[PDB]
Amino acid sequence: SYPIFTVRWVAVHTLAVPTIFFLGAIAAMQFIQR
Amino acid sequence: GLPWYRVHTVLINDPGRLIAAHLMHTALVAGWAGSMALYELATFDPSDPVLNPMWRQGMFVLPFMARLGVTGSWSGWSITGETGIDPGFWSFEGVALAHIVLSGLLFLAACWHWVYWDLELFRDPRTGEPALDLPKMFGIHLFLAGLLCFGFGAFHLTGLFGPGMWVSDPYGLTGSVQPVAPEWGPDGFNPYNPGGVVAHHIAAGIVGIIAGLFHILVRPPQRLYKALRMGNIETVLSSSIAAVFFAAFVVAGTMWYGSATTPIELFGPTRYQWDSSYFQQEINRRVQASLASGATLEEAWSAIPEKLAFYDYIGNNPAKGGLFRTGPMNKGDGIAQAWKGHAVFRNKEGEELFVRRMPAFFESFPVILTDKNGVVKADIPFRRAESKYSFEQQGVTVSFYGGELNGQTFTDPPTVKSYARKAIFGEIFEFDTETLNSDGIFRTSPRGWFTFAHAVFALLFFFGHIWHGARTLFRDVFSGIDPELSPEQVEWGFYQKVGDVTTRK
Amino acid sequence: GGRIPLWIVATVAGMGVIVIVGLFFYGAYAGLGSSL
Amino acid sequence: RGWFDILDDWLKRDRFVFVGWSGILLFPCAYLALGGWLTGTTFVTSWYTHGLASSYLEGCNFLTVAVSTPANSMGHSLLLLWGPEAQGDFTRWCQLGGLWTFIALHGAFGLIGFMLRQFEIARLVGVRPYNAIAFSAPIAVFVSVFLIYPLGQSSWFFAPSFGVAAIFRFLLFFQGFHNWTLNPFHMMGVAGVLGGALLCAIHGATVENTLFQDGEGASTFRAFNPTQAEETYSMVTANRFWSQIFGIAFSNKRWLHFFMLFVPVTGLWMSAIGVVGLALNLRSYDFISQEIRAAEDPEFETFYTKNLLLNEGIRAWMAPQDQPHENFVFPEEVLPRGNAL
Amino acid sequence: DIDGIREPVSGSLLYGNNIITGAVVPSSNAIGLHFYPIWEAASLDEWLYNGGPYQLI
Amino acid sequence: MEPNPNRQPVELNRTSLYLGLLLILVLALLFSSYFFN
Amino acid sequence: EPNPNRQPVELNRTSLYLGLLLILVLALLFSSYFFN
Amino acid sequence: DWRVLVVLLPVLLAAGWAVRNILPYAVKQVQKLL
Amino acid sequence: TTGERPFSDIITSVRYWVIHSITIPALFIAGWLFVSTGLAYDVFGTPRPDSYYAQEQRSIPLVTDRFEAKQQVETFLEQL
Amino acid sequence: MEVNQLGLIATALFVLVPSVFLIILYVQTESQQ
Amino acid sequence: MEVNQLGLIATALFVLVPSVFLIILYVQTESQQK
Amino acid sequence: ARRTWLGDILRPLNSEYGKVAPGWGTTPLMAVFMGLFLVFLLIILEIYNSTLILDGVNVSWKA
Amino acid sequence: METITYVFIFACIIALFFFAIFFREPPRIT
Amino acid sequence: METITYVFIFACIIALFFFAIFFREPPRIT
Amino acid sequence: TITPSLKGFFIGLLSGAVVLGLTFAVLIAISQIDKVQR
Ligand code: CLA
Ligand code: CLA
Ligand code: CLA
Ligand SMILES: CC1=C(/C=C/C(C)=C/C=C/C(C)=C/C=C/C=C(C)/C=C/C=C(C)/C=C/C2=C(C)CCCC2(C)C)C(C)(C)CCC1
Ligand SMILES: CC1=C(/C=C/C(C)=C/C=C/C(C)=C/C=C/C=C(C)/C=C/C=C(C)/C=C/C2=C(C)CCCC2(C)C)C(C)(C)CCC1
Ligand SMILES: CCCCCCCCCCCCO[C@@H]1O[C@H](CO)[C@@H](O[C@H]2O[C@H](CO)[C@@H](O)[C@H](O)[C@H]2O)[C@H](O)[C@H]1O
Ligand SMILES: CCCCCCCCCCCCO[C@@H]1O[C@H](CO)[C@@H](O[C@H]2O[C@H](CO)[C@@H](O)[C@H](O)[C@H]2O)[C@H](O)[C@H]1O
Ligand SMILES: CCCCCCCS[C@@H]1O[C@H](CO)[C@@H](O)[C@H](O)[C@H]1O
Ligand SMILES: CCCCCCCS[C@@H]1O[C@H](CO)[C@@H](O)[C@H](O)[C@H]1O
Ligand SMILES: CCCCCCCS[C@@H]1O[C@H](CO)[C@@H](O)[C@H](O)[C@H]1O
Ligand SMILES: [Ca+2]
Ligand SMILES: [Fe+2]
Ligand SMILES: [Mg+2]
Repeated sequence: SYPIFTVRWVAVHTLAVPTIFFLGAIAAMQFIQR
Repeated sequence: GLPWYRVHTVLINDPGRLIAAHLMHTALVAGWAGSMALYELATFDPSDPVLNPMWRQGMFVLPFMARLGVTGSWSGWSITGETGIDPGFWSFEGVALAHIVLSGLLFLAACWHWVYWDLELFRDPRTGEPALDLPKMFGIHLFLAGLLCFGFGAFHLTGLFGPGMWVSDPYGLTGSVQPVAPEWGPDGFNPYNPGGVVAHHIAAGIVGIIAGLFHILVRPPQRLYKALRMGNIETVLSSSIAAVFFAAFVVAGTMWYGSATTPIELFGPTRYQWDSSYFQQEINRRVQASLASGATLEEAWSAIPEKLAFYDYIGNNPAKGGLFRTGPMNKGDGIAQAWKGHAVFRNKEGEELFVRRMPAFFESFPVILTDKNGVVKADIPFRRAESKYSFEQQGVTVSFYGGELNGQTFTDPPTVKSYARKAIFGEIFEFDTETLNSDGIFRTSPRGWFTFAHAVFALLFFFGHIWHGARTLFRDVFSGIDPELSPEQVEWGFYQKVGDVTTRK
Repeated sequence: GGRIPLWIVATVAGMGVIVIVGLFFYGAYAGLGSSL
Repeated sequence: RGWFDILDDWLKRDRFVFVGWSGILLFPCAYLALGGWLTGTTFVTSWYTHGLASSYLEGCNFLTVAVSTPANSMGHSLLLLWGPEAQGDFTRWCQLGGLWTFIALHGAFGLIGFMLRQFEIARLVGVRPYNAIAFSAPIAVFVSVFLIYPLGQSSWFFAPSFGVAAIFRFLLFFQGFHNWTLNPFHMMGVAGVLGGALLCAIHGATVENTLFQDGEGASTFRAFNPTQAEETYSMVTANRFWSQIFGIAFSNKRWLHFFMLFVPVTGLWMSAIGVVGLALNLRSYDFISQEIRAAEDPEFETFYTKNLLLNEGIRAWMAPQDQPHENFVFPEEVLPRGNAL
Repeated sequence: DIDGIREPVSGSLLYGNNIITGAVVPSSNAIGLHFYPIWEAASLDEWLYNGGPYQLI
Repeated sequence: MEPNPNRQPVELNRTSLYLGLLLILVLALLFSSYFFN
Repeated sequence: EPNPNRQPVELNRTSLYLGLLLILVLALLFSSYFFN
Repeated sequence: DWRVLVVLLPVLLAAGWAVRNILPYAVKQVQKLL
Repeated sequence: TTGERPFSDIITSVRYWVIHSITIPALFIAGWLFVSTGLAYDVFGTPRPDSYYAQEQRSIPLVTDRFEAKQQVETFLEQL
Repeated sequence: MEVNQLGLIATALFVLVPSVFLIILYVQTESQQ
Repeated sequence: MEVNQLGLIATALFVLVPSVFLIILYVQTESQQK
Repeated sequence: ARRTWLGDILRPLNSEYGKVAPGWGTTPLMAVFMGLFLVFLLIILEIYNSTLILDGVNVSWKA
Repeated sequence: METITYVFIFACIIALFFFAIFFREPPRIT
Repeated sequence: METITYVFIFACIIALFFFAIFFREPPRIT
Repeated sequence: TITPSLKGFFIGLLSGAVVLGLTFAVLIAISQIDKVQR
């Protein structure tokens, strides 16, 4: 019966959540043309 | 035995010999001050505060004596160029002698405290062990520091009982020692308002007096006594070193940017005055006002003080030196003799052209001349075969207004080019390069050398703070960790709270 | 609890990284930053 | 116990990521500095401060993105978002270089927090805090290069910009303008870094090749137990090998490992001192005796005089675009060039 | 004459260098990758002018 | 004068001598060029 | 095997003071001629 | 700006589905501490 | 050994992937749209490819005034 | 070469002063019982 | 005064070399067992 | 140890080694003064930096 | 003078190598 | 530099006088 | 009077106090709920 929301959980998501968002942004950029 | 880097730890448990060592250190520092002032007096030329002031001559302690009111010599001169002044005892020479005598007295007291180290005063009456009550010592010393700080501001800086301090106009032309009233409004926190310096020492001194009395009368809380190890003299070394590197960074910063306590007639101009053409703008303002009042061009420029023109010259910029280019600025470009006057360049069409000045970043710089709109009009080419803007092709001449060369015009291209090369440094001066065998390479001023040493020392003292703070808080493990160190204290999961045996799961 | 084998997660996650980094290298040759 | 001690308990719980009192300073500042860098290099331009593109959004790649310094006209402004330059406007703040001071200052306090963490953890597990002490070298480098150096120069503009190619430009600027390779404090830095790398390699290789056979496997990693009392490699054999190969060898393991701290840490500290000098243009730029001889004797040439000619080219060819506030126009004819090139 | 253009570069202490500027200078560009031992030179003076010591070292 | 109980002998072993002389001599070999300038 | 001809060496404090006096006074005497 | 609602709605729809499948275990963890 | 659930446990469970098969793609698409709608340009003030220069201007809009730099960029932008 | 006239004394004392400091300490270590 | 430039190093070494010789001998005398 | 006239006069000033006030004592008051001092340093830094600009305070040689 | 100084320091270092190798404090297993 | 040298040696001699008198090896009857 | 940058100074000062205040209130609250067992 492990807890779910821990310090580790927060630390993981402060990094993981923006990373996926940014990777979607940079993916979109590969189709921008001047 | 003790390794070489620990020999001085024998003083940790010996208050009397620690005082002896501190006395000896104080004797050496005061002795350095006295010897340094004597060496500067044996080499300082006082005959020209306009073009050969102290900061051109590598003077380091002379500006500090002058800053607080010591401006005269027993031999009759003053640093503002006066003759036949009577300074009383407190000339540069008297200050030096006093420091030498102090050094000797401190040396003798050090001998006494080294021999008679075992004074009852240094023993805890209860245990008979060596003991210093550092919290109460702090209060005593802070109270004394507060009194002295207050007295310095209230009597010396005000001139109420003392000479005052060095103050000057915004262009460092008419500096002198003056009484200064405290500034109690928000402009007191302006680093360029000297009245804020007076207000600081009055207000901080009173605060130091009050805090001193507090620290004499109130014991530290047990929580703070234990956490900072107030029974351990090395805690005081740690935080004192911290305070000292803070102070050292501050004096490095105020030396480099300038303030009411780092005036340009004592330490030289700042690099930012070159960056912003501070003196050039004021020179140009005065010339234009003269012309507006009907002056000829020669009269307008002849009205510019040589001292003001000399500040508008990159050889006085403290950011033009070199780490191993030693000595006074005079050793580089020479001993300045006279302003040559303002060079005005023109092409064959008669348009006025302006030499692009050298930024401090550049050891060398090309010669490029523009019109008033920044359009390139002439230069000194490197490759010749496709030159279009050479002085020969453009018929460039130079005329001088003010100074030695006032009223003269040069048309010979090599001569015009030589003046243009000097114009990248700003206003043009004649130098004596023979007296010192000057080498023609720029050196920094006392402002630069002061800033370098104190930023470097400040950074090194950060390490000292880290080291002794570590020694204080980890004294129990200075020789190593516990041989029976419980593996459960370092492995995960045994204790809920790290390093707390009472939280075992 | 353990229903999805760790080796499949590693393989799929790894392939995802290759795809996204491959896309970034493709973009070095097309659109902005391509010098064209 | 009171609320402070209750708070102390929770801060120092043994968890996956230790927090501690130092974590209150470390984690926000580290996160903002890193987040600021990723945000800026992903989305933010340097057009208004440098005339440069610097983000993925504009077409840069990992090597050329940066969070660039503010314009030279900002001076040494803290460039606070609520300050007098941006006046609370987040978009303007980014265009003005506000992310540069954001990263530098949060990074500085983050580094303080990290070293406090090293002290705090060492104190809790009961070890001497040499790791924290060794970390003063990274801190001396960061503070001298990203804070003291620009503070001595005209503005933050001349600090390093936070990017791969931006840092390379910083190296080349220092060669051309400061002759930084000639500086004996940089040379000591090189010795400490290259000597550190050497000690790292040679110590690891020596341990791995004087191991005792403590198991039957041909892969030897499993034949170690952290709690074991015995040395896992033979110091005596290691000492004889190096004594016979090189002439000298370690014999004291405590000295060896202290020396491994000392060499790179001292090297970085020395390089920091040199950079403090370069903050004031107090360079080791020239050897005066060389210049006197070379000026009078046009057949005298050394590698020292050759490198200054390279420096003069760097300055002339890079300054107009690298220092746009200066509005340099250098007509072709003034550019220093050798034959043909 | 490192670059083979009769422009000899001084490397040694006795010829005006200090520890920082001094060097043993690479052999002449006129030699290229040719093997230039002492016995290929007409004299030690030629060998030195052309950067012979560099190849030997 | 009663003997001061805080005194301690001082040591420098041969290896520390060799290490110190190397540091000093190599520092001098490095900085001497800048002293001559 | 250890060399049996070794002996310790001594210089007492008075000899130190006497020697330093000799050296310093000789230097004070000869320095003018070294500077010339 | 519509573009903020278009960009935040994907992220907002994700935070709703994750609390929905963690609610039987988030309140369970919450009631244990208190 | 600190009491949190092991990561290998978490990322091999069905419930984790039920959640993150929604949340991870949703974040990715939100980041995509942040760019593709052009919103990233206006949040951070980054020039679009047609917005570095006016059609005939040959001068970079470098900021030259510390305290009116804000208005300077505004003027530089209205010139486009 | 026109070198700095103080370079020689600077280099000489830079070597000699700390070197003799170490030799003094080494020799009195050897002479201890 | 145009003094001999080697006068300084000559005097310095004249003082320091024999003085240091004596200091070495004195200190290693004091440190011998008593 | 050696008693002296001056030592006897100063003896009480070096007599309370290790004496403390109970618990946290004046720590809260100390923290207030530390906070005010931090704000003070922040004010003088931002004035020097031209981040904080006040009426009648011209941070230049021209004042 | 400079050349003599540079070669002197170098020669001292080489001498130091000789003593540090052949007249080292011998490693002893205790 | 010559004056500094002369005054330095003199000062060292005066310092030696001080140590030779007050820090002498004390004469002892055995 | 109160210049714009002094108003900005107050905004920054208040913003920092809020961030620190909220941070410690949250930590203190959490520490009181989830105490270590002794
Ligand atoms: C705060 C310290 C300080 C500062 C800022 C000054 C500033 C100045 N001095 Mg003064 N001086 C000082 C202390 C200082 N002095 C001391 C302590 C003495 C007694 C020695 C003197 C005696 C003195 C004399 C006799 C003269 C000066 C002169 C001057 C002027 C020129 C300085 C110069 O050329 O430096 C040059 C600086 C250097 C070459 C930098 C040296 C860097 C060192 C060598 C690096 C060492 C590194 C180390 C070995 C590495 C260790 C590594 C290890 C940890 C692993 C300048 C105004 C000159 C002047 O013009 O007088 C009118 C002059 O003639 N000073
Ligand atoms: C107020 C300043 C101050 C004081 C009183 C002390 C005092 C002490 N230090 Mg600390 N320290 C300081 C600042 C200070 N330190 C700074 C700024 C640093 C960074 C450089 C350090 C780094 C440091 C380390 C790494 C260690 C100490 C140690 C010690 C203890 C033994 C010192 C010793 O025996 O040296 C004996 C020194 C010699 C025999 C010769 C030193 C020669 C120097 C390096 C070259 C020339 C110095 C020159 C004369 C200095 C001029 C003054 C300068 C400020 C301009 C002693 C308590 C030691 C300790 O903790 O022991 C338990 C120790 O290991 N200190
Ligand atoms: C402990 C973590 C921490 C630390 C040390 C910093 C430090 C810093 N931040 Mg960062 N930040 C943090 C967390 C942190 N931040 C968090 C969690 C966020 C997200 C909200 C941010 C978002 C952020 C932004 C957007 C910016 C900063 C900026 C800064 C810099 C200027 C801050 C300042 O002037 O405050 C001043 C305030 C104080 C020092 C607080 C004083 C508290 C005292 C001790 C008590 C007094 C209270 C007072 C009486 C209240 C009265 C108000 C009333 C009179 C009006 C400084 C480097 C600025 C920057 O980097 O510019 C380049 C900037 O623009 N931070
Ligand atoms: C006894 C007596 C007396 C006398 C006295 C005297 C005479 C004194 C003197 C004193 C002195 C005369 C002193 C001096 C001092 C000095 C010093 C102390 C210095 C130091 C230095 C240093 C430390 C340096 C360092 C360095 C270098 C070298 C290089 C560069 C870097 C540096 C800076 C680091 C009388 C009569 C009063 C009476 C009473 C008794
Ligand atoms: C600034 C700012 C802020 C903040 C923000 C933040 C905090 C952010 C974060 C952000 C983030 C947090 C982001 C992230 C991102 C990430 C990414 C973008 C990544 C990528 C990666 C990659 C790409 C990878 C690569 C690689 C490597 C590295 C190695 C090998 C493998 C591979 C190749 C794959 C605030 C609001 C406070 C305020 C205002 C300002
Ligand atoms: C020009 C540059 C010169 C700079 C260097 C000059 C300073 C050198 C100072 C060295 C001082 C040595 O200090 C010396 O310490 C040793 C121990 O180490 C003491 O020796 C003492 O301890 C040992 C214990 O083993 C006993 O055997 C000995 O009988 C006892 O007197 C000496 O009484 C003391 O004279
Ligand atoms: C530029 C200046 C250079 C000047 C260099 C000066 C050279 C001076 C060399 C002095 C050598 C002294 O030599 C030293 O003698 C002492 C005794 O006196 C020896 O000491 C030996 O005798 C004593 C007493 O019996 C024992 O305590 C000791 O255990 C034993 O080893 C040392 O092992 C040796 O190192
Ligand atoms: C150790 C030698 C002491 C020499 C003392 C000479 C005193 S001289 C005396 O001193 C005063 C100083 O302020 C002057 O005001 C006064 O006019 C002056 O004549
Ligand atoms: C040959 C052209 C006219 C004379 C030179 C014009 C520049 S002016 C010249 O500059 C020298 C440094 O080079 C100074 O030393 C000297 O005092 C000054 O006369
Ligand atoms: C975060 C700064 C630390 C300042 C600590 C001051 C605590 S104040 C202190 O607090 C105790 C509970 O912790 C109480 O027992 C007591 O009533 C109170 O005086
Ligand atoms: Ca000459
Ligand atoms: Fe190891
Ligand atoms: Mg692309």
